[PDB]
Amino acid sequence: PTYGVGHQPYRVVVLSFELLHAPATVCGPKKSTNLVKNKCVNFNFNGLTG
Amino acid sequence: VIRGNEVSQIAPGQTGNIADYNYKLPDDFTGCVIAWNSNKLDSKPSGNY
Amino acid sequence: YAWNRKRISNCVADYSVIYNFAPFFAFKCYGVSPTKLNDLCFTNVYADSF
Repeated sequence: PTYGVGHQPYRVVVLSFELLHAPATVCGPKKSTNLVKNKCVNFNFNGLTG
Repeated sequence: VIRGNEVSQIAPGQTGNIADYNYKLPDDFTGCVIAWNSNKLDSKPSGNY
Repeated sequence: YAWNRKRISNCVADYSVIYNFAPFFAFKCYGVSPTKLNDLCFTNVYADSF
């Protein structure tokens, strides 16, 4: 840092996100909801909303 | 870690000696990049070994 | 207001070395890009500076 403007290095923590096609094993902080069928119900099956 | 003088070497598809022999991103990348300055990494006036 | 324009001709056009001839932070390139700049071949270059 005696010389500056970009002279210091940059820490790079690139994350790679793979689309599912498989068991998920990490999703997010939403917990659960009781299952119900034969009704017009909003979906959050494994991430995609419907 | 990189030199930090340019950070635009970690992106899907450009060429440079920082990221042509070390790291290469594919053209279908679906991730995130985070970068920041490093200050307290080392501290000596003559530089490390 | 008195910016100097200098003519450059008949020399090796190396643009991968101006990265570490100057402590800057990337390019504001319009029309071209610095990654494949050394693969080109054109007439003249002028380096105005102020």
